Amino acid sequence: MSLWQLETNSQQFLPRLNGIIIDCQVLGPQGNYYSLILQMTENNSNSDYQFLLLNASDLTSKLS
Amino acid sequence: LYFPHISAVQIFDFYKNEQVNYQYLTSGVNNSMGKVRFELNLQDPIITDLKFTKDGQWMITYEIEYPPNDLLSSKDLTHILKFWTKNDNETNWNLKTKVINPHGISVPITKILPSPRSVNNSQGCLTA
Amino acid sequence: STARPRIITTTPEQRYWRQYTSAQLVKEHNSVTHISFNPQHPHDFAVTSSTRVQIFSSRTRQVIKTFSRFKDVVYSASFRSDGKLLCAGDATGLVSVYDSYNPRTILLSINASTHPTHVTKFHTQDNKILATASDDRVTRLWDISNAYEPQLELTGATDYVRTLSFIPAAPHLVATGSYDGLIRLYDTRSSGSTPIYSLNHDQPVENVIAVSPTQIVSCGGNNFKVWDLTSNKKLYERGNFNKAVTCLDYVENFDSPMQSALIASSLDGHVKVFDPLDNFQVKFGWKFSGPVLSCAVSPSTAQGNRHLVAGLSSGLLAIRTKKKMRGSEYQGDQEHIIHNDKVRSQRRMRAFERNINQFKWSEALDNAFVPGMAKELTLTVLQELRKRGKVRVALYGRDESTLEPLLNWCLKGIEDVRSASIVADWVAVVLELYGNTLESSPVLQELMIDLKTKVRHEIHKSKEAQRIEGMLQLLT
Amino acid sequence: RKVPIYNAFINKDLLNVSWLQNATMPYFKNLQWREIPNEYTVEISLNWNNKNKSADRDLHGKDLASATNYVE
Amino acid sequence: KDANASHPSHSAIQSLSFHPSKPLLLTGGYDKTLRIYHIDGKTNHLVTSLHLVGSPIQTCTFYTSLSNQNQQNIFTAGRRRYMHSWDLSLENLTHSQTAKIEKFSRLYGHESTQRSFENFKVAHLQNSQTNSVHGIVLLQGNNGWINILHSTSGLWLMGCKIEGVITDFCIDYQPISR
Amino acid sequence: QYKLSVVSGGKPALNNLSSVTGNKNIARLSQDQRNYIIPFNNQIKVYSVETRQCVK
RNA sequence: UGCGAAAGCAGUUGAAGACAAGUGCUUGUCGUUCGUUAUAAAUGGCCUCG
Repeated sequence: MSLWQLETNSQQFLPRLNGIIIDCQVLGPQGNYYSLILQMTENNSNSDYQFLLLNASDLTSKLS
Repeated sequence: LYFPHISAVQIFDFYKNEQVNYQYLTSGVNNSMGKVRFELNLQDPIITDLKFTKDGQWMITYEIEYPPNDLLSSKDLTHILKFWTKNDNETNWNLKTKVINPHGISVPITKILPSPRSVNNSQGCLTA
Repeated sequence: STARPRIITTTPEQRYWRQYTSAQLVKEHNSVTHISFNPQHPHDFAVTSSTRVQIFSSRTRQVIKTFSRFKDVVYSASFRSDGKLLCAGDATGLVSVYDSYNPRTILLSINASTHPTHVTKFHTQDNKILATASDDRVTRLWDISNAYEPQLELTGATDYVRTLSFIPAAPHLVATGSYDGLIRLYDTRSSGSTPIYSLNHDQPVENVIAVSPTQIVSCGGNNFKVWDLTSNKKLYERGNFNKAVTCLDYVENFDSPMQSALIASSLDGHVKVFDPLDNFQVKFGWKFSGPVLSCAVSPSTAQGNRHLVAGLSSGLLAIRTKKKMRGSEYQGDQEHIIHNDKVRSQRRMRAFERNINQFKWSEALDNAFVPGMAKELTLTVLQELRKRGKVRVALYGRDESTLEPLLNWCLKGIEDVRSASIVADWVAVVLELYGNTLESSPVLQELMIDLKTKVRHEIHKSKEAQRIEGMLQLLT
Repeated sequence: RKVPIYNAFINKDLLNVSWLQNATMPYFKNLQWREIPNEYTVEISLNWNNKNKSADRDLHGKDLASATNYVE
Repeated sequence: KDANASHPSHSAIQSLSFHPSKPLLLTGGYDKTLRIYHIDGKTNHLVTSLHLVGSPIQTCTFYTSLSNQNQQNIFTAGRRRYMHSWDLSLENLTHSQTAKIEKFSRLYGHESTQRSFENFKVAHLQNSQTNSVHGIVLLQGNNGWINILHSTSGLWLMGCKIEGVITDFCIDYQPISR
Repeated sequence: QYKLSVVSGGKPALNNLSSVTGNKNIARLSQDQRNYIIPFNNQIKVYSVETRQCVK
């Protein structure tokens, strides 16, 4: 997951997530949390969705 | 309840209806990097059979490693057997033994049966 | 997010004995006959050589005391249980008792006999009584208080007695082994001077040791046998040795994975370790320049670096040793809540591992073939790149100048069974990927000509191996 | 550590004991003094050298959502 | 009466801060402990303590959100490349057995300008186009650089540069209208 | 004697519509922002964010 | 694509519509349909907390 800083075109990264990112959102009055949907494309038989709520402060999984 | 996901095992507690763990049980490009483009054609090791002894303290896992395409050794699958053990208090299985190409080379382990409690106090298994 | 996985690149009993790495060879004037360890800290060990006895510091591994009063050759340096007192024998037959670390004063001197006194040992449970063995074939039992007559005079050996042992937990029992091949057990409680029973070794007895209260190991001739007194028969016997075994020592309850170890000298330059639990079976051995006459290991309670000492007839002494802002330090003992988040840094990664993590496929291959690179480690990086699916990618931007390092290793790796299959894959791609550059480069051409000769040689070996494999089936 | 009592109430058979936790926060407990022994010491769990556990981390600091890696 | 008499500190008192509304005093130092005392002037008992292993405290301060009065928070920093935030909202301060602590350690590409979080201050920024008001964490850089971060999310908002070595800074508010 | 009954849950629900992108997630965070509501294919789970457990 | 063992044994990869480009004709494409078991290439590589 890449946060592009548009002022300077920089970017912050959160790598090695559990699956490919289908959806991203900034969820809060002050952007406290990031809500992500992960896919886990390894399993071709089924689509394995996972909802991940990350704390924007330290990018730790607040709720998986 | 143990689900053999591809190259990983999902431990899921159906009483609470919550996942309790997700563990990688094989080598390979599993979370080292995100595969993109032709890297996405690679197949990680597949956990085919996963079984517990009657005592429940040992876990036997059978894996198939697929070679990359476009090589001379692109057709010689590698069959692996692994014996994992874990104390009840902790949640992470620790690998104790690893057997590469059991039964010979390129011969699958089609069946696995943990032994009954009578023989070796459930610390044996059969592979066929 | 998860931490990035790290790239994945004998017996425990052998691994313990492999820790005696540091080796020192000291030269003595004559054959070192006997070696003894002080039971007490610092556990200095004494070596008998020529006309002197030298005590070596455990930590310093150098001589700290020398007892040169002896006129003729010395035959023993055993300490007492307390370690204050050491006794020594002499060819003249005089037994001299000195205070340990005070060579000048001679606390007690006893004339055991006119013939040589080869063995002098302090009785383990009782400090006052000292045993002496002489070529007179009488193993007299002396007491420090009574220096004019022995307390008891054991007799009945028709040949030289050169081995005295005291059985733990049986202070009344005394064991003697003569060159008759007979090991005799005596009881001091009775009148004595006549064995309780005799054990036949069939070969001259060089050293008798009581490993445990009920088991005695007697090493004589080319074999050592363990005898149980309750059964009065040898339980087990080991004859792996070639020359005649000379000396034997036992240590128990030390920090090794093996609780107990039994070392036996060979007179062939071999001293090998035996564990009493596994039927006295071999686990380790060392080879020396010449025959070994004495072997010793530091006691169980060494309290520091362990020592292995071997004595050679040339006078060489071999030692192997197993070495053993005013508020910054508050640590929050009185506080309600302690919060810890510090995470130790991961173990330092090599150049090849860093390149793979950073997706530098070509540079990772280069780090594989560098001078002074382990062959096993070079195999992993090659296997990793194949597993990642990056073999052609690692070989795209290359020419003859940077292709030869890979081919050089392939020329050597093809011989190895482990790397034979890997070499085939990489060599297949480079030929399929650099066919045209091959024609216009002469140096590359010879790199294949020798490769074709070598790969042909492997084909002959594998065909040959199949043939021995075929006939081996016929035998079974 | 002993926590002093600054007030108490006793009605028929129950006794209400009051003490201060933190600085000035009053806490209360009701006990039946009739059944209490002659000398009785109430035991209370107060923060003292409490290791701080974050709900989003396990004992070793690995994030809960993260998957366990493979180690031989 | 002295504030630290009830529970003495094991180092110099590097920073002091009163709570904006409640009668509390916060202390910090190289002891690595955030001791909070209930200043009444006669007893001054200690409300709570939090030892931060390996995190010397050069400066600590309370923070109360200007819009959401229920939000209370403590920021502490030292000669380290990270900052700690301690949420005291609801019952976290006293009742909770555990402390809700977050570490700010990401500068979003501006690591070179910042060597240490030790010198920082907290202010209020009103996002005019939306009229929303939030807190900002101000830091001192290596070369005249002042790095400004979002107090809650920790995002890098903007940076200010002056010529010469930055020695100190302060914040002033100018009301415009209602 | 025997009887059949569903016990555990199923996959989380998504707005599986091809055109809509960025609005696939349907879960919502309470106004007090103390718990997250997630619809499943067979139930609706309310998780407390602070304790990371399914309160309801 | 079917079967099977992993080796292999058999069998497929058609038609229409629309758009673009070049010169009614040619080629290529399809977030278009019907039917059959049925190279890539926008300089673009994964965080910090010792």
